Amino acid sequence: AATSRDALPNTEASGPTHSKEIPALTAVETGATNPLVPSDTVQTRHVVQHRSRSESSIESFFARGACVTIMTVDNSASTTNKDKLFAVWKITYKDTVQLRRKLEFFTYSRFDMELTFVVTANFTETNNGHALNQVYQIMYVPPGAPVPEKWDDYTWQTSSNPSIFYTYGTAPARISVPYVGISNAYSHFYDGFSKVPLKDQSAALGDSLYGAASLNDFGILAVRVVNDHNPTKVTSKIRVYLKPKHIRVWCPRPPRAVAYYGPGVDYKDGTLTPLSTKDLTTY
Amino acid sequence: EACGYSDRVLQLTLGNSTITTQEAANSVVAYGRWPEYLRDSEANPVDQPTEPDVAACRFYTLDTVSWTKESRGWWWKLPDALRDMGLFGQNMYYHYLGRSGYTVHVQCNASKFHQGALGVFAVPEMCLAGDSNTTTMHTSYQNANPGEKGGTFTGTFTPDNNQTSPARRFCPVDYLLGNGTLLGNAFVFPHQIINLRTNNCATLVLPYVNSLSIDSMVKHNNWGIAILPLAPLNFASESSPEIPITLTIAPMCCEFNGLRNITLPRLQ
Amino acid sequence: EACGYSDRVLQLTLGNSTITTQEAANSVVAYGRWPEYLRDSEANPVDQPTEPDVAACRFYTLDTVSWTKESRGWWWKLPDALRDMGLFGQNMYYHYLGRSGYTVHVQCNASKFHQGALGVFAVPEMCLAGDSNTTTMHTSYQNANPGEKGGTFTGTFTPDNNQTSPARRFCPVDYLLGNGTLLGNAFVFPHQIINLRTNNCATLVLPYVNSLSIDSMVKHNNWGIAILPLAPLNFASESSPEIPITLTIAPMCCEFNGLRNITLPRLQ
Amino acid sequence: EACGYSDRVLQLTLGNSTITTQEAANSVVAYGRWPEYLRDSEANPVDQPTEPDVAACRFYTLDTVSWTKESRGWWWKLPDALRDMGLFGQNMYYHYLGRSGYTVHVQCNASKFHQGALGVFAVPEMCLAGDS
Amino acid sequence: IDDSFTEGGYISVFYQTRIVVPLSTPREMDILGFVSACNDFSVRLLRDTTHIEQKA
Amino acid sequence: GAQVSSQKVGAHESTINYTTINYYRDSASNAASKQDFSQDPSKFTEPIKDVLIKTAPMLN
Amino acid sequence: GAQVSSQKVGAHESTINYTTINYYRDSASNAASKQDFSQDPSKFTEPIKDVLIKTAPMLN
Amino acid sequence: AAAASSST
Amino acid sequence: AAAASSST
Amino acid sequence: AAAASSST
Ligand SMILES: CCCCCCCCCCCCC/C=C\[C@H](O)[C@H](N)CO
Ligand SMILES: *C(=O)CCCCCCCCCCCCC
Ligand SMILES: *C(=O)CCCCCCCCCCCCC
Repeated sequence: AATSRDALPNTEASGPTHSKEIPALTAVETGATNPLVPSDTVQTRHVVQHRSRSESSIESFFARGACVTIMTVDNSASTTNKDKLFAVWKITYKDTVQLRRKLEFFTYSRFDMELTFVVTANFTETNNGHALNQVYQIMYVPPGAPVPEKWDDYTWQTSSNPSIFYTYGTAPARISVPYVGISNAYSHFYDGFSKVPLKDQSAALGDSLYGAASLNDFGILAVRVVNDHNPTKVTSKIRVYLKPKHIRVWCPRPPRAVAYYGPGVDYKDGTLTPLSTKDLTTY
Repeated sequence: EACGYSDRVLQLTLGNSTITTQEAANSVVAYGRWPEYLRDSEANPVDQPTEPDVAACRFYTLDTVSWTKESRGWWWKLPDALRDMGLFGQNMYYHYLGRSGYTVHVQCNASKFHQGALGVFAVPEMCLAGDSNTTTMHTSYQNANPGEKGGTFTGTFTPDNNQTSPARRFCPVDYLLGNGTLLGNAFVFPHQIINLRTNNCATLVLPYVNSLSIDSMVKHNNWGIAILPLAPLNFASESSPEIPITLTIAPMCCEFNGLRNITLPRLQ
Repeated sequence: EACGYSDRVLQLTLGNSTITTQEAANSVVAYGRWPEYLRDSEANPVDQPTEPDVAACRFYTLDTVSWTKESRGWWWKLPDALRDMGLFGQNMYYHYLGRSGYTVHVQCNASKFHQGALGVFAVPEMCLAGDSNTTTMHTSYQNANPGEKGGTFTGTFTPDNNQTSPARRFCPVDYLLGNGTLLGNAFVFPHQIINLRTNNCATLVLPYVNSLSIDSMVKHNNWGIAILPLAPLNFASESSPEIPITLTIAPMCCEFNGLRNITLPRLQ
Repeated sequence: EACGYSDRVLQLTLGNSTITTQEAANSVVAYGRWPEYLRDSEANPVDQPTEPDVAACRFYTLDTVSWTKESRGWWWKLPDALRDMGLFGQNMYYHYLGRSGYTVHVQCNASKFHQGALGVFAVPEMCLAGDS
Repeated sequence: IDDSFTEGGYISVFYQTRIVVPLSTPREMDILGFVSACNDFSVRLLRDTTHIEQKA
Repeated sequence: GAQVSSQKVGAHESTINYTTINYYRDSASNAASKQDFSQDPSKFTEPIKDVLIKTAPMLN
Repeated sequence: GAQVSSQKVGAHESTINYTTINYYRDSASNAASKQDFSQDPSKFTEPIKDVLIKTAPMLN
Repeated sequence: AAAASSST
Repeated sequence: AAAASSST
Repeated sequence: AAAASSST
């Protein structure tokens, strides 16, 4: 019944002591933390406490859109060696580091996802030509569906895949997604393999990446400029902001202390000395 | 207790095995959850489970290792460390799916004149870091699963460089818990400390933990047991003291699904 | 049955295994006793039993043998024939004591133009006669326990004579049921006949039978399965007809006592 | 049935025609809907319908075809296959509109020593592909 | 899709005894196989198929 | 279908309320309510089999 | 004229509802309710004149 | 209002 | 309306 | 509705 925004416990007045109760002495070997409060070791006055833990609840901690990727597309004329540029991104929270670090305070999580898209464009050449307002198509291609090979091939029909058609200059685009895991929770960490190497069968076949589960978790986002190309070249970038809503988390972990090095827990040489010099008896 | 009973003196019995201890520092139940069988509401595979009970839910003692002034630490993974342990290992390899909890009993006695402190940590999904700086997530299954003998921490990251034919193994630096986080914070994980002046054992009761109700035990380790010297071994004045550490572990409420022919893993 | 059902058509399911038959001659329950677990009133070893249930109480198919005009007969012993069968064999060798019942399903189909009759007999304590006339009760453990492949009857007693280094094996003459009694009377034992014009299978449900509540499965066989051609195989006009016989057996209500390290028998 | 009756043995009678079979594998009613006359709620043409009844709702046998090792299959369309069949075909050509259901009985016996399996399919709107 | 983490296992068929025919009977024959879903079967996350396309 | 709740008022100019209406069928579309519950840290701070009394010896 | 229905809640942060109002006279303008019914496959999976009992012989 | 608002 | 408007 | 609409 205690809610995240209820006030914290009042300090109670406490006086001198001379007894056999020994709050201060304990034994951490047990694995427990001594639940002491100030009135246990000093004389306290009475204080009516108003502060609350409202902003440090799990929802409140993650209630922010965070940048997870930048996608680059353009709108130039497809020509024999170079093609009009559409973009493909494998959905993940690990291409950037800030939200990744926050989620990894925990082993497992559950949440609905809110994706917000910020789209910006500019002129790449010291031309003078112009371009009429661009419409962008953001298609979700789930694992198994035909990935697009050309800015204009049949896959962009999206008969079943969800697509967003974004008009440049309008408010940033936004959609919501349910908890889509094939597990009962997302695993921030997976201590295992997706393949059992079998003696009887050749080694090359038995093999797989450490800590990786399905090769293609959540599929990809494919973005394109729907407009046919202008003579003038315009490059656009799509920044994706992710926010976990209605989130639950389990099994706390120590935070990442050294620079991320890849999608796993690996650390690179020369990045392993985080703490700095400070002497034992120096305030 | 006026009639005798105490925190420091315990008897544990599972199956045909009994453990006694006269110098415990209580017991820990991870996240306050005792091991249990899979409930119907949470069940997933529809076939009648195999439940080995006393045949598999008993105490298996692994190989005794030795603690010295130069030890940096040891690690094990579950169920991997028990893969060859009697009827537990057999039920494990005959089935596609399996789940288990564990009572972990770490044993290390010494004397009133020795000193030192071991941190015993039970880590859910203990993914460790590899030895390579040119490729990631590349430790091999064989290297990742030492079985009963476990692995060890090092005080120094030393990158495998034979690019032609890579070591493909973990390189777990002790102050980073082998995973890029500071050891000082590993206490947020279920743990106990064996401080030689206080106790000679650590006991942890570990529930089945995962994001699935049941999973592949051969492909996936649920728990990591990490033992690190928080305070180094020291005795009287001998420059080279040594004392043994013995690990005894019991599977608890374990059940298996998806019976077929036995899995014969390439472990070398 | 006006809604369809019949004696000749059965479905048996145990564990993850189902058998169907459209040409049965009913089923037999030996001595009218269905397999059961050991009762407290009759119990003897005081330790908590291991009960493998679906993991061991399922249908194991042994190697198909072949029936011809010259076949004199085949035999098997239980539990021996199942000693290497999955989790049943493992539970068997890890424990000192064990007990089990069995569903025995003998399979032999042919055609409306073939003829012949197999006698299928389940014999309690099927002690067979040895090959020696200079010493008795001397067949070796290895020779006595063929495992899954079983042994065979001969139409002629032919005495091992290499006295220096004896064969040390059984010499079971078919008309004497390999034990000095006339085959014509083996029908006092639980049995069925596979007569090719009538049925293509034999099904026998065998209770645990012994003078003890539980015993050493490695030392002692409770049941013998003897299959003998009561009427010889014959087809159309071919001088050399052949048809397969397949044995599928399921342990039933099996339980084990006295857990330790695995028994590694010298079987050669 | 204890008094004899079975799935494999049927008698069908429509009009002056009776079919017997001693080796059936039951009967199929497409989409579980038995043929019926047009209901007033669903009716469309306002004129008094012609309903030929026994004169047209009887069994017409078409030309027997022959199955061999090289046969790839056969097809027919309804009502087309019945366009020349007695008073059904006549009522069909005299009227602009018409509707009908059908009992289709395919017959193929052989012997306990033959083998083979024919798939018999009733396809709604069976548009077939051309040769060009 | 083919994927090790969510692999489903192996279906296989064997001779238990053998096919037996009399004389004047064919010694080879065919079996046909069918698959269907049970009442506990479901699917999710709608997507486009790869079993049709429109190259140009 | 409107849902009325009260704001925990910070700096003041009776209880003040705000109103919410869900426009979409899918609960994933819903905003976050922030009406969350707190729990006690015991399972992490005191995961020991025998309940601890802070005034008594942790080890006896 | 507002219509209130409940969402089948997926991942949680009582029953939650959403609200709908039709703005147009033509029912073709209405969004899809998704409040759909299931039927049993019988008419396709078992279109046989005689009801089948799965434990008995399909052919007798 | 009672009628109104229909509810399901 | 009474029901509906739920209040907290 | 009565309650909820507060009025001042
Ligand atoms: C038109 C836009 C549609 C966008 C659809 C996105 C659907 C896919 C959601 C991605 C789910 C990612 C959740 C994050 C990662 C997992 O937590 C970890 N790898 C652990 O399982
Ligand atoms: C419960 O919701 C009954 C009261 C409705 C109040 C007016 C709602 C304002 C317009 C909501 C339309 C919903 C859009 C999907
Ligand atoms: C039933 O609808 C009575 C309650 C009306 C609630 C307010 C409706 C919100 C504005 C709707 C205008 C309709 C636009 C065509």
